[PDB]
Amino acid sequence: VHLTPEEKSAVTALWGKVNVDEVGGEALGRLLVVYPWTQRFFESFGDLSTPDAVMGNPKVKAHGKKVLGAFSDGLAHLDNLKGTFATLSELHCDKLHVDPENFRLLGNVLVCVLAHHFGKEFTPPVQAAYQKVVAGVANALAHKYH
Amino acid sequence: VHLTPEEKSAVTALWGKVNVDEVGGEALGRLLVVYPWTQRFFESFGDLSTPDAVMGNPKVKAHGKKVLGAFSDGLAHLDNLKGTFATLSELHCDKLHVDPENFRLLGNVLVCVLAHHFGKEFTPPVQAAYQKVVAGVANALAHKYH
Amino acid sequence: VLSPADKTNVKAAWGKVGAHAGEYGAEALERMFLSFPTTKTYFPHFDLSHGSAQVKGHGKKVADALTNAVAHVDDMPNALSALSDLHAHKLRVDPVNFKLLSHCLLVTLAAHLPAEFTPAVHASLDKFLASVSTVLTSKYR
Amino acid sequence: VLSPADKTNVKAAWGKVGAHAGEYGAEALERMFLSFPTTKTYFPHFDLSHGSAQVKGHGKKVADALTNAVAHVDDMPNALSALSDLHAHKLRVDPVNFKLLSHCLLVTLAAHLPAEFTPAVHASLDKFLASVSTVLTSKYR
Ligand code: HEM
Ligand code: HEM
Ligand code: HNI
Ligand code: HNI
Repeated sequence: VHLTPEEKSAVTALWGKVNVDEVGGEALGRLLVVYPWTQRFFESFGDLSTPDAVMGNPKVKAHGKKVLGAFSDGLAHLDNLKGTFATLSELHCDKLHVDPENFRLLGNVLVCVLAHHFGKEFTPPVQAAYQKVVAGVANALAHKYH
Repeated sequence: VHLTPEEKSAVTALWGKVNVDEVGGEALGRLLVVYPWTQRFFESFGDLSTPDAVMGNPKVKAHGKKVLGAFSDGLAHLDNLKGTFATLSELHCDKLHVDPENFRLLGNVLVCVLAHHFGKEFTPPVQAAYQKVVAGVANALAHKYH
Repeated sequence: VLSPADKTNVKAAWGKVGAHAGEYGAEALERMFLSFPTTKTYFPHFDLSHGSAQVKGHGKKVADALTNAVAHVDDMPNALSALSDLHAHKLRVDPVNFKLLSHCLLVTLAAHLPAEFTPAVHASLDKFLASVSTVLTSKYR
Repeated sequence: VLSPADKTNVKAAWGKVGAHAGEYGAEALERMFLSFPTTKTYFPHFDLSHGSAQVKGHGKKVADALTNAVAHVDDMPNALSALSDLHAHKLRVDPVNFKLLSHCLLVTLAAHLPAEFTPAVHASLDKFLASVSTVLTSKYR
């Protein structure tokens, strides 16, 4: 939970160019698709049995929004990620039983969706900075297991 | 960390019968044979060519004793693990660079050792207590990363 | 991935096991439900109290599944295709929970076969279960 | 571990990279010492400064070793054996670091091939890189 000025920059500068509505669903799907066992948590979402079944699944979008939402949420509150994600934490752990490793996965798929949408713009100096945040959020999220 | 009275009993109960001059060496030793890459942090210890070599090593067993010591110590401060290992976490993180999965791995090789020196006396509910213990330590040791 | 020395040691272990396997599998499942309670949610329709007879049979289905993967050691993916679907597709089990039952299998084996559970063999059984877990999980879609 | 379709999307992406591998290697590499710094102890002599003719000729060794694998897909263990003994015996690379690089290596493809990087190719690429990792970190003794 400490990123330099240099980093603070890139981060907020590329998140401002982010389709807050579609990168979130784009991520949660790339998750259920690259990490297939993450589907077992979205049973009540119906069709997922195929990459596109998932990529087009509507609930898979409505949800990927609130997810890429808390991210942006935390991004404002970089220096107290614990606070920012407290209730969201006890939910996935105390309630849903989502093994915390999966958290560092969704953050890593995420970073991948960025590289996609921003080509050479998403440069290493950029990724590093972001890599640090994704870890933040994720470690943040898992605190009710620590 | 969060043990119930019953649990807390079997730990300190079983612990008391652990040979502190040999269990450290065994766990640290087996760590080095089951997950060989962990040898890279012990180049300076010498012979670790074969399972027998590794197990015989007086540096391995020497070190192993210091390690069990830190565990011993933690079992006395289950309510302050993050502090008990405060400097150990700095050490293993900012100065030795051990990726944290390895703590969780040492913690489980240890469990396997107890189970070994305690046959059926090492029952499921007892191992269950320990799991809570080795997980607390593993998680406290990795704190200067969080 | 699995040298002869390993495949060698695995047998000297399956061996002392003998049809005690049925009993050992169940013990692992038990240890896993006790030490790792979230993994209990993969069996909601199961009686999870001590000695609950389903667990005893299930422990045998698991042990017999292992005793088979040792036989077809050099060709496991194929031999376990049935489970691959079951676990990877039907149940959607987190590959993490496999690390747990593998750990709780190893711990069981150390608890009953002192002599045989040497560092040397420990390492081998681990790599071996590590593999069966990849298989049982590498069918995802 | 790798199904028919998986292997398909692999070649699918090697191609549209073709001989760009040599760079994407170094690029994926620099992304690593820049994203997770710990990984630097493995390269003590190196100058991990941008452009380095070191990080460039290394990425080739890498990207080419992968091509070798995308080629010998049905059998990587034996075809990658030379490499498996540098990383498992000599180098003693922590399995963790591989997950890191297979990740960087993956963000390079995503940002140099937006048409090929598809949710299912993405996946197949992971299983692939994961499978490469398992082979280079297997032999440990
Ligand atoms: C969670 C279980 C562990 C505990 C309780 C523990 C504890 C300790 C302690 C008390 C020391 C001595 C510190 C000092 O000299 O001031 C030490 C040193 C060390 N530990 Fe650990 N450790 C654990 C796990 C690991 C793991 C998993 C690794 C890597 C595979 C590791 C690698 C090292 C190394 C390389 C030293 C070097 C000491 C030196 O020669 O300066 N430890 N550890
Ligand atoms: C996609 C996975 C990887 C592939 C295909 C790969 C491939 C290679 C190849 C072909 C070489 C040169 C071997 C020789 O000179 O005989 C090499 C060297 C090396 N690799 Fe990797 N590698 C991978 C992952 C990693 C990771 C994750 C690390 C740890 C950060 C690592 C660290 C090293 C080191 C320290 C050397 C020796 C470098 C030197 O002294 O010049 N590799 N690798
Ligand atoms: C694969 C498992 C999984 C992962 C890795 C994951 C990772 C993340 C991450 C980043 C690591 C973030 C920022 C995040 C944020 C959220 N998740 Ni996640 N979630 C996951 C499974 C869920 C499920 C299931 C829900 C629905 C909960 C409910 O309300 O029943 C959910 C709901 C949410 C909600 C809506 C909560 C509410 O309505 O109370 C937010 C916000 N999330 N999830
Ligand atoms: C907690 C997750 C979980 C893990 C880690 C796991 C790990 C393993 C391992 C690894 C060593 C093996 C060899 C194995 C083998 C088997 N499992 Ni698993 N299984 C798991 C959850 C299940 C579930 C759920 C079933 C179906 C149970 C039922 O009858 O409802 C199952 C059923 C089986 C069967 C029964 C097949 C049949 O119907 O004939 C075998 C055999 N298995 N499981």
